[PDB]
Amino acid sequence: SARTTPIARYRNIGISAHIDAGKTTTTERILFYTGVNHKIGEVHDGAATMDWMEQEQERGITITSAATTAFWSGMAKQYEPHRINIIDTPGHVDFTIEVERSMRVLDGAVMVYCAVGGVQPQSETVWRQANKYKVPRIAFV
RNA sequence: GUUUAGAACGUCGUGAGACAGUUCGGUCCCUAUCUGCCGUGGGCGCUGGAGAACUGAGGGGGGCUGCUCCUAGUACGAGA
Ligand SMILES: Nc1nc2c(ncn2[C@@H]2O[C@H](COP(=O)(O)OP(=O)(O)OP(=O)(O)O)[C@@H](O)[C@H]2O)c(=O)[nH]1
Ligand SMILES: [Mg+2]
Ligand SMILES: [Mg+2]
Ligand SMILES: [Mg+2]
Ligand SMILES: [Mg+2]
Ligand SMILES: [Mg+2]
Ligand SMILES: [Mg+2]
Repeated sequence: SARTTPIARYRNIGISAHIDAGKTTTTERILFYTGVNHKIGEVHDGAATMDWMEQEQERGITITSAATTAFWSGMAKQYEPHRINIIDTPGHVDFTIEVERSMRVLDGAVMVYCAVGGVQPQSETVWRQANKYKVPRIAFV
């Protein structure tokens, strides 16, 4: 019953953005690259793993906050396998509670942004929710 | 179906009968002369006669559209 991964190698990251900014797409790609999934499933095809719930495969949105983990070592494997507990949160204003609950406990965040339209009405809302809890965040255009 | 002759009901009439009342049953002919049209030939013409290949003035035919997929979850839209 020893420590499998050192606690310094943990990353409690999570995704928050405006609707259709590409949160679920990034997580799907992560899982695939890290080896958790064996295929890439698109969200508008209903085949993304993070949108597990029906009315999420049908409508094409994310409603709940689903938490998974993965092991990433770097491109050229520059470090030991770090464990990332990535969390995909919905970007809609109808589910702001699903961001705040997930950003209560996240150690790090990353604010993904659409390149053609950068800062959208819900981009500012998840930014204020993140700085409420003083979360250190990155940005992925 | 309606629009003959048979019969019956309801109704009307003393009655024969009658009802845009309703019921059952009840003969639909024509070998195409002309025009028209569809085809298919004969004659003559086109200026010596003939065999072929053509040009195109003109005429006719034809012209319908669904559903998916890509563009693209792109434009628009806070979102949907
Ligand atoms: N051209 C292009 N389309 C992308 C890209 N990333 C995502 N999309 C499309 O945008 C939609 C994905 O947006 P999502 O990330 O699934 O929605 P979300 O950001 O996870 O957040 P919620 O809607 O609240 O659940 C799909 O149609 C994607 O194919 C990209 O990098 N380039
Ligand atoms: Mg858009
Ligand atoms: Mg959508
Ligand atoms: Mg999503
Ligand atoms: Mg005549
Ligand atoms: Mg013509
Ligand atoms: Mg599409």
